[PDB]
Amino acid sequence: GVQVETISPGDGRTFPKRGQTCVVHYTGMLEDGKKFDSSRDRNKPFKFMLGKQEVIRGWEEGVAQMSVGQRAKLTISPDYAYGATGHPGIIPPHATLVFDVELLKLE
Ligand SMILES: CCC(C)(C)C(=O)C(=O)N1CCC[C@H]1C(=O)OCCCc1cccnc1
Repeated sequence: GVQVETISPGDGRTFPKRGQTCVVHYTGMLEDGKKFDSSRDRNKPFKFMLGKQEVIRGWEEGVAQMSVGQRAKLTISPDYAYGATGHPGIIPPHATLVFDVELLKLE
């Protein structure tokens, strides 16, 4: 599954809905702390639409639990991420992923 652990609270009332665009900042890490990517290093938020099937399943499920303004750590099991394939060259097979995600805005 995905485990959502809060870093900073959101407004507690504006949660993303299917068809909305979530504007997030993120840093993705492996369980040992190794960063594999971060939009914070590019200083440009990442956008995805909820329910469109264009991000990994632990994101659709985890970010839907977040209210605008919230910063949380999402621990995602491999079956909710890249499974046995992994992402060629970046994520190994069977990897648990840890994302530090801040939900900035809904568009
Ligand atoms: C390593 C690939 C990259 C940079 C997009 C990433 O880190 C990533 O996946 N990321 C980084 C932010 C969002 C997340 C994502 O969109 O998951 C997509 C993976 C599922 C998928 C969909 C279509 C084709 N291949 C894979």
